[PDB]
Amino acid sequence: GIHDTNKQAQAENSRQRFLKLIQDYRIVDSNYKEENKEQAKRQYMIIQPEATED
Amino acid sequence: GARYVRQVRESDKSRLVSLLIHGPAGSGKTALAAEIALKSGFPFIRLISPNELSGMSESAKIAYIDNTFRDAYKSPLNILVIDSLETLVDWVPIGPRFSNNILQMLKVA
Ligand SMILES: Nc1ncnc2c1ncn2[C@@H]1O[C@H](COP(=O)(O)OP(=O)(O)OP(=O)(O)O)[C@@H](O)[C@H]1O
Repeated sequence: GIHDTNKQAQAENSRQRFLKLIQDYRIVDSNYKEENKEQAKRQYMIIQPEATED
Repeated sequence: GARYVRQVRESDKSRLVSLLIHGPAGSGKTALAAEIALKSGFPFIRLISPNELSGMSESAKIAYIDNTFRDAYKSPLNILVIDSLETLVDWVPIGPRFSNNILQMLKVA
């Protein structure tokens, strides 16, 4: 699209939308990482099942 | 502390007295214990502290502790200081995990 303004506009719109998608992906990933930490803290912050074998 | 020291010195029936010294971390406990022990002025004074035990094996620990109690049964007036019990027994709250044998040895001693 280097030589046609309309083609360049189309390319830029695609770039914008793809960037937004990337942002959505990042947000989902971060939220999930933050949630996986809390469950991990939940499970072992307490007295535990009776001791293992050896 | 001085009162208790005199009480053990004099009495004929009370042949063993044990004390607990407890408080928040950093309050400065061992200093008090040591000062009492020094000023008491008995013939026979020993200390059990984690510092001496670094690097040894478990059997070694139980041997050492047994020795340190056995040797105190001469010399008819005696004083022992045990420092920081919980770290001697390997406490960590996550499990919790710790060494049961050492705990028993101390309990029976
Ligand atoms: N009034 C006091 N009585 C006892 N110790 C004191 C006093 N004032 C200052 N100290 C200082 O306290 C220190 C010894 O404290 P101690 O070793 O009992 O600390 P601690 O709380 O047992 O340590 P930790 O919690 O790490 O086991 C020395 O530096 C001593 O000079």
